[PDB]
Amino acid sequence: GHMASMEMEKEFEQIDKSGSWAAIYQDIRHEASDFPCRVAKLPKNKNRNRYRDVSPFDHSRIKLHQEDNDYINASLIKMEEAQRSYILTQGPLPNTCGHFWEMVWEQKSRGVVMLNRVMEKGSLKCAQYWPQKEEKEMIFEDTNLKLTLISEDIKSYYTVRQLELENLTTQETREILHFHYTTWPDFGVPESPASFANFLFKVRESGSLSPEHGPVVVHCSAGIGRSGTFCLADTCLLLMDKRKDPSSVDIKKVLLEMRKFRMGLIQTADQLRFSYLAVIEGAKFIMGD
Ligand SMILES: [Cl-]
Ligand SMILES: [Cl-]
Ligand SMILES: [Cl-]
Ligand SMILES: [Cl-]
Ligand SMILES: [Cl-]
Ligand SMILES: [Cl-]
Ligand SMILES: [Cl-]
Repeated sequence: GHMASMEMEKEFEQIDKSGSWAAIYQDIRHEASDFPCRVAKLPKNKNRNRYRDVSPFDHSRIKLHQEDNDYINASLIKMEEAQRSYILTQGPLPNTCGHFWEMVWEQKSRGVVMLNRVMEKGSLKCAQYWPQKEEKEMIFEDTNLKLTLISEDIKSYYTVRQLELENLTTQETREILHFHYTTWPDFGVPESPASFANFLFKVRESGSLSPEHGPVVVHCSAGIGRSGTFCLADTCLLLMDKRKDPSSVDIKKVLLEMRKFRMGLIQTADQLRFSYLAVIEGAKFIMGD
């Protein structure tokens, strides 16, 4: 509400004017939790990790319902006070797309949030894990899942797709919404915080963040930088509406809470700054400003 917005904008101005983003961001890095990632580092899981230096903590990792190997590079971020949960995961690999959709099915997720393009900077950031044409569905034979593109709505800053995910073992089918933010720049942060806040509102409006469903699945390439920005802004905005007096929300403390559940969330000072901007813009929109 009004008081939380005022204090947020105030704290932003003070950091910005004093050139403090890099120092604040270094502090967060220094203070952040360290927990073991023993399962991620097992030799049999080397081909399930996109990056050697980005791993889920054992305590918060998502387990596939698999006797063979339950490992996927994905973490449950559980925000107690805000009453929101998110699964943050790396962009699927060629050999982990079946695992990805198994996780979506097992966790009962309604939405998938993608914040990168399959190719960026001339390199593959993520496998093509969803079908691009209605008439060419995908079958994941290892996990017995079928995935059909039903429709897509292409907007200037993002695309929304309706997907149909079918468990071939049981023939149950589910509608999954794919919220694809397609315009994050190859370097730096988006020029429009408002486009990103608007994107977050479209995800919220679909019910994908709601407790009736399993946690939304959020990914970029490593699942920590852009993905961290998305969930940090969402949680901060919720808290700004939930809290009484003082109504103020401390973004650094919220980010440190989130980093208890996955390492490295928010990978640059510029992403920290962008996070504040998206929250500020989002709150103005909510208040009808
Ligand atoms: Cl092993
Ligand atoms: Cl919280
Ligand atoms: Cl893409
Ligand atoms: Cl950046
Ligand atoms: Cl990325
Ligand atoms: Cl706080
Ligand atoms: Cl870091």
